[PDB]
Amino acid sequence: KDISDLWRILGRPVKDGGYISGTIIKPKLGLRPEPFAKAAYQFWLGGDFIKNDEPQGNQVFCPIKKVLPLVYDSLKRAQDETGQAKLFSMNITADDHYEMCARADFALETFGPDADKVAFLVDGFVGGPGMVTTARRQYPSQYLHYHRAGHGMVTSPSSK
Amino acid sequence: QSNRYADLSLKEEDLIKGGNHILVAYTMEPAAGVGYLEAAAHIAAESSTGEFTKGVDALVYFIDEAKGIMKVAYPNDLFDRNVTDGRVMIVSFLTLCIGNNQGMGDIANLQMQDFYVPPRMLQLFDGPAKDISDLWRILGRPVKDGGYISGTIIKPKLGLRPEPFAKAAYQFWLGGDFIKNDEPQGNQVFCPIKKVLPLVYDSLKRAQDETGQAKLFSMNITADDHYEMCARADFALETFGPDADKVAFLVDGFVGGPGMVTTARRQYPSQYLHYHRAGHGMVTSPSSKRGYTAFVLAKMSRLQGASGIHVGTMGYGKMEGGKDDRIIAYMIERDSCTGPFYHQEWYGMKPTTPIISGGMNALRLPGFFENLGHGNVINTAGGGSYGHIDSPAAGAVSLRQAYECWKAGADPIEWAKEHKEFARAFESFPKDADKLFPGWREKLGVHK
Amino acid sequence: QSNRYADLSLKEEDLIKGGNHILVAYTMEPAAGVGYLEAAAHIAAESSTGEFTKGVDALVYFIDEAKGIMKVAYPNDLFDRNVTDGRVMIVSFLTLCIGNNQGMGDIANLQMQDFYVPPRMLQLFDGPAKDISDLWRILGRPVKDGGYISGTIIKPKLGLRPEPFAKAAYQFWLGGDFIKNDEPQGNQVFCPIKKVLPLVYDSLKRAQDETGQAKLFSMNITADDHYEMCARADFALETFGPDADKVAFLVDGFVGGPGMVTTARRQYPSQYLHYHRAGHGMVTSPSSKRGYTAFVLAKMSRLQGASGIHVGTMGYGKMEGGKDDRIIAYMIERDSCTGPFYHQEWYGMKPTTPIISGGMNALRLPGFFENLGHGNVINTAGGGSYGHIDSPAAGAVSLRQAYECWKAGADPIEWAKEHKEFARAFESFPKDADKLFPGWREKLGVHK
Ligand SMILES: [Mg+2]
Ligand SMILES: [Mg+2]
Ligand SMILES: [Mg+2]
Ligand SMILES: [Mg+2]
Ligand SMILES: [Mg+2]
Ligand SMILES: [Mg+2]
Repeated sequence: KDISDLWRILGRPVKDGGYISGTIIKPKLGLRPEPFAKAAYQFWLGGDFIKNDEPQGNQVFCPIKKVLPLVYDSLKRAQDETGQAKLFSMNITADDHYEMCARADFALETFGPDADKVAFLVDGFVGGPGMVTTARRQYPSQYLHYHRAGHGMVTSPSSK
Repeated sequence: QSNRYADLSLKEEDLIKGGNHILVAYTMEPAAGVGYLEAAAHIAAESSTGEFTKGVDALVYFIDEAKGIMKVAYPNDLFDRNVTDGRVMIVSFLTLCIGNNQGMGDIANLQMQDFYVPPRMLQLFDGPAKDISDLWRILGRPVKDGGYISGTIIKPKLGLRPEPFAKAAYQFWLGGDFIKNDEPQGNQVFCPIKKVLPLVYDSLKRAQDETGQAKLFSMNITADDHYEMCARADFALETFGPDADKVAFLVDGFVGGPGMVTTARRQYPSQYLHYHRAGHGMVTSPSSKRGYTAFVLAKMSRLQGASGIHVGTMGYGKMEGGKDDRIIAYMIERDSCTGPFYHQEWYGMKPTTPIISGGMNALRLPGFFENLGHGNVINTAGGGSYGHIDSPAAGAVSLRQAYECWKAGADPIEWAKEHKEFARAFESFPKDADKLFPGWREKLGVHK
Repeated sequence: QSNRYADLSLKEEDLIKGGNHILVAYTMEPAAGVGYLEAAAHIAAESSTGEFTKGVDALVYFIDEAKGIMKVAYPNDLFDRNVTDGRVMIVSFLTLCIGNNQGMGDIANLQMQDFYVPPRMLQLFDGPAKDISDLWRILGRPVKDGGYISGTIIKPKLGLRPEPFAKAAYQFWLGGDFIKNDEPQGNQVFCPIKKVLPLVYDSLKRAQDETGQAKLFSMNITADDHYEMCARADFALETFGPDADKVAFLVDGFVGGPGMVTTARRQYPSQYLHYHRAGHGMVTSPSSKRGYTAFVLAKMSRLQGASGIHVGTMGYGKMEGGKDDRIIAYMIERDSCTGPFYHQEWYGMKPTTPIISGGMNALRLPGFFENLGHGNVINTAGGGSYGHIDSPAAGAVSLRQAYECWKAGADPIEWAKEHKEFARAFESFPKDADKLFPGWREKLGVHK
């Protein structure tokens, strides 16, 4: 998958479809499910693309089973009111391959008729090639979002 | 029913611009004593809903009683969606648009000629994951307009034992690119998969090492049981090991159904998916007034995710086909094309390869290419290869030389004077040679 | 080709006794200028092998040019076998016997009318794992000749939201046994499976508790993706919990293909498998000379492992069907039966249920039962139920009373005098009442 697939969803030219506006919800960690979903709705009234912060997943103060259905409600509501398609990039990073697949499966099931609009975020540098390939090979039809958190430990200009 | 399920004043332009309907154009003849509109309206009802329900009613928006045409608008929400991933399914399209309406007592006949898929529905189909450019890449040819891929089926098509089958494969690959199983050959007791497939791989390696060119094999994994299909696929890829990317999966998609096509497409997306349409003639024949056409079948296959599909020889060989079938190729390979009734934008969906088979040879190809406008095809020529007087390999070469001839805009008779295999094809198919190139014997210095 | 692929001196009796061939009988018409035998022989070649190879050649053993009949013997070894478990596959039967031969240029038309399966091939087909006796058992009726199972489809067939759909189910189940999804209804956005199915189960429980009788539900699990089918099936069984054995799985087997049927059959053998033949008319229509007949389709479904399959109303309703279609029911339900061309022994293979749908009501049933010879059927009567003047439940009761009437050999007019629902069916379908039972108004004391 590539950006043209996102352009297509957004109703923009699949060639040179241009700028895709997005954000991370603030604060990046700590918001409860309802506050998080409300913020997502508010942004989507104007923007295209929302992604989890890199560490945001299934913390006890914001469980995936609670927040994700609320986020989808926000996506549906924003789509209905704006008449424009919206995109969500969910973090499925996890040590266990089957944990990744559990989050991915639940996400697609939750978003139902809009499941093609769910991108999968993977912390690929810190997570390693195993996690990237898990998303790529088990869910090739979902846009794969590589987050490079940690990379600076070797990619920094000061690094040799 | 006419009042509810028909609105002949709707503008097709608006229905298309709206993007809220799949449109379908049929040929239709009502039973004796049945009015044309009441028949069309009844079909629309039986093909949809039989106060909220009115919003998803299928609507007849056009009829031409004189020409026997009817067009129906199907609201997108009618079509089934996966609970797993929300994607639409072709079986739902078939069920609604060409299911029960094929058995209605007040309808003499009904056949789908064309359909329009709006942007959102298109976004929710799988589409192909591989295409001919992936094969060109392997073969070391341009990923854009890489051109003709020579191929064949081993002869006899069924009955060869493992060692004989593998030897024939080796011999062809010395000259050609592409070999495929015949549509019914799989794991018959006289040629078990576990025996023949490792031998076929040995032949592929030997041919690759000796020619210095990559080779391709399309294996039949068609089976009732999903897990049988996966068993064959897994074994094939393991067997071919470092060359496993060169294995295409052949599926008898018409008789096998959408279930089998999707099994290959979704479980092995990184393998070229070869749709074989064996059986299709039972509804696509020119004499048929039921089901759907070859064009409709091919367009559906692209949505299903076929990397390539058989489209016939377009009147330049045997079987039932004509020169106008080139539109079938255009619809599946182009990003923008106009069918018999609907213009279709594909919005970057990968192209499905037109696969040519059934009575072609080096002499017929120039005319075929001229009609089509290009040679970006896979041609599994059984007769064109084994029919060559010298060898199956020479036959494969003659086919490739025929493409190079046409591409260069050269004279076939003069091209033959500097290409032995091509020249020998004249003597291999003298009846075709006399028709297409009268006087060739004198010009090429061949016996009377 | 005639010399190799035809032996018209072979005795069919020997071919059957040998048990080494699947025999197939076709209607066939050759193209203009083509001899009948050369056409038949060519079909045999294209449908098989195209010194060892000769042993697996398909052979034309009979032709009748005047009647346009041909019969072919297919050696058993031609047919594909699972590497996983050695079983044969119906898709192989279709590929060989009705695949490429449907698109041959020298053949005007070709349709399968009947086929014979020898003992060993029969042993290697799945066959059904469940049948009507399993439903009779649940309903507390005799597992032998348990008789008529009343059913329906909810109306409208598509468009109802979850709560409305479930309420309609409850209302019908107060009088009837069996409800099924319409062939295209699944997980549309206006009636998601996760929403409606739990509500349907509540209705089933409520109806069971109030009537003290068990109820049955047939859910559509048709889908392109094998794992989507399994997702729907798993969710359905979990939802119905302690009543999960009462869930049948409906598969659109004709448009869906053998892959989908086998997914249900092999992954959920303990659930009654309901084969819906939507789309079949594109080849089975009386006007069709291609593909195969309804009889052939039904006989195949039994081998595939369908617990039941739609067979139509046999001329006692709408659509395309006739009284002679009762042979279709006989072939799938009996252990020993003679088709149009071949006698078949089933050697204890479970029977596939003839499922009746399309224009039946309480008044038409007595004639239908008389023609068939029994009422061991599932009847999903849409019109017969909702068409009842009182209620869908009353309609279901009237249908059951019609069977009890016929079974008792009673007079329908007199039977009505002691069965209110049945009597009210006369007023519900007055046009049928006038035809079938003239003078009923006077006898039943009904208004003019
Ligand atoms: Mg961040
Ligand atoms: Mg550096
Ligand atoms: Mg073939
Ligand atoms: Mg036609
Ligand atoms: Mg129906
Ligand atoms: Mg016929």
